[PDB]
Amino acid sequence: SPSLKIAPANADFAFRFYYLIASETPGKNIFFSPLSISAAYAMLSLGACSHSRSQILEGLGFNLTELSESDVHRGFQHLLHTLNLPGHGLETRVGSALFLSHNLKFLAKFLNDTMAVYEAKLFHTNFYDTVGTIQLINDHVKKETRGKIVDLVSELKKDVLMVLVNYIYFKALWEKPFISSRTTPKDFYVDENTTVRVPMMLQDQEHHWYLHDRYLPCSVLRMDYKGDATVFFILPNQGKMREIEEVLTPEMLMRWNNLLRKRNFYKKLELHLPKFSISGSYVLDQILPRLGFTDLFSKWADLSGITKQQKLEASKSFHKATLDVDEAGTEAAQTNRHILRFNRPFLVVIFSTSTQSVLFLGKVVDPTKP
Ligand SMILES: *[C@@H]1O[C@H](CO[C@H]2O[C@@H](C)[C@@H](O)[C@@H](O)[C@@H]2O)[C@@H](O[C@@H]2O[C@H](CO)[C@@H](O[C@@H]3O[C@H](CO)[C@@H](O)[C@H](O)[C@@H]3O)[C@H](O)[C@H]2NC(C)=O)[C@H](O)[C@H]1NC(C)=O
Ligand SMILES: *[C@@H]1O[C@H](CO[C@H]2O[C@@H](C)[C@@H](O)[C@@H](O)[C@@H]2O)[C@@H](O[C@@H]2O[C@H](CO)[C@@H](O[C@@H]3O[C@H](CO)[C@@H](O)[C@H](O)[C@@H]3O)[C@H](O)[C@H]2NC(C)=O)[C@H](O)[C@H]1NC(C)=O
Repeated sequence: SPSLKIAPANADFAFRFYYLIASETPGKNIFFSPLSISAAYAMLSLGACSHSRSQILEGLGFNLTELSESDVHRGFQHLLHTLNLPGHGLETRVGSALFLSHNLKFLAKFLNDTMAVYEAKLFHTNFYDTVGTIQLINDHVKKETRGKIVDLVSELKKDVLMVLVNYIYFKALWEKPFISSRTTPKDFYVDENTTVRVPMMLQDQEHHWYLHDRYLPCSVLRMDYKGDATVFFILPNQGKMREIEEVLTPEMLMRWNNLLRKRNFYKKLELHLPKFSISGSYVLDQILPRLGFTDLFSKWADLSGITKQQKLEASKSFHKATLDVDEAGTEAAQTNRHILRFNRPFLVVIFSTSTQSVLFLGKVVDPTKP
């Protein structure tokens, strides 16, 4: 398979991006889509030339002696094609867009290659009209995510001459949904200092795929969507968040996935899981240098495949993604001796089974925060 060749690299980047955001901002909500970030910078590398192209692909976790550049783009084409398939009420549409300054011509080679493989959306704007470009960029991302991601870019300089945005429209239905009449406000303990009131869903009729980890200090719940998608909710033991984050590798995800396919762990459960929405918005041009993209955001960057007329330094890149846990899914005679209350911080890993890739990755510290 082409898409199976790029999956190890993309998984590596996901948890590398997580560990950085978790380290630099410890007590805060995290939520992003490694795949939309990977796909967009893989798309952007079609415009980079010689050395600066290698640094992008190597930053994304690819081994350029193992894989060719052709293997990466064919990998992403077969990955995106699989995720765009009709689905069982399941939508995972990865997308990206570049807004280049007017008075800079896109090269035809770039326009063709980006659109033919990644279906990227390329635009001209006048960055001196700062209120205009922000309106133009945000409405495009709003239109493409169908309202779900709004106000992506809050501010921009006038010297800026290119902005990259990446997003993912996500709609999914639970295999086993919750009944909304049984959902009531209950306590959520963010830490030993403070407590918050959140709507808490309840389900004690179904069996679930869940385990209590022998080796690590956490419980892992696996809740399927309808279609080829799944959510891993990892609930660490009290005070042991950063201990689980310390070991949150791609090898660890595949351990929990393989363990939760065994019928041994398919047992009855009184599940209490909150009904909430969090968002994570990330200024990628400031974050990605620390993951080994220092060349792309500098004077020595070579993006002459995008345009020859000017040097393309001082370029911004933004990404936003929202987690929606609802009774249905994302949109708005049973006795249990086993329970799981998600009433303190937990990790979230939305995982595509058809493409073996992490669609979303994040942490829920306070579910109420606007
Ligand atoms: C990045 O990739 C390279 C290349 O990996 C692939 O190369 C293609 C062509 C194909 O052969 C495929 O099967 C390979 O996976 C990795 O480089 C290789 O590293 C291993 C060490 O783990 C080397 O094997 C060793 O060979 C020496 C004798 O030369 C022995 O002493 C050892 O016992 C062992 O067998 C191998 O020579 C390297 N291959 C090449 C083509 O140079 C590289 O490890 C990988 N980076 C990673 C995983 O971080
Ligand atoms: C617009 O781009 C598409 C896809 O571009 C990707 O594929 C190549 C070019 C590579 O550089 C990669 O990095 C790009 O992202 C082009 O579609 C491809 O067209 C070629 C031939 O026109 C096909 O490859 C092979 O061509 C040789 C002869 O040169 C034949 O012997 C082979 O049988 C085979 O046809 C390839 O299948 C196409 N790829 C896809 C994904 O459809 C397209 O040509 C380009 N258009 C323009 C005007 O530049």
